[PDB]
Amino acid sequence: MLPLLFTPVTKGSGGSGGSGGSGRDLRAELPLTLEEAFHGGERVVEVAGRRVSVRIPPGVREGSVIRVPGMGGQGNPPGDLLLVVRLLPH
Repeated sequence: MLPLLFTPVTKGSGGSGGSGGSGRDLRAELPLTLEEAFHGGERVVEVAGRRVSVRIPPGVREGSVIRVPGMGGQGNPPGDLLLVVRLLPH
């Protein structure tokens, strides 16, 4: 379940007087090599079949989560993005 970038979370926990589900939080584990983490360029990730490039920070490490507000939940309400950098053995 859930590819890279993309993570189909729901939001209906609560109640006021309508749909309380603005902004889907897509948390995907980002497999990132040591050279990739060192240089901090872009990494091409496949979100629901869409080829996009996400910019990774230079000197990023294992367990570092890249929070990008608005780029996550696609569609009508822009949601939060969480890419938890998982360093590949090199």
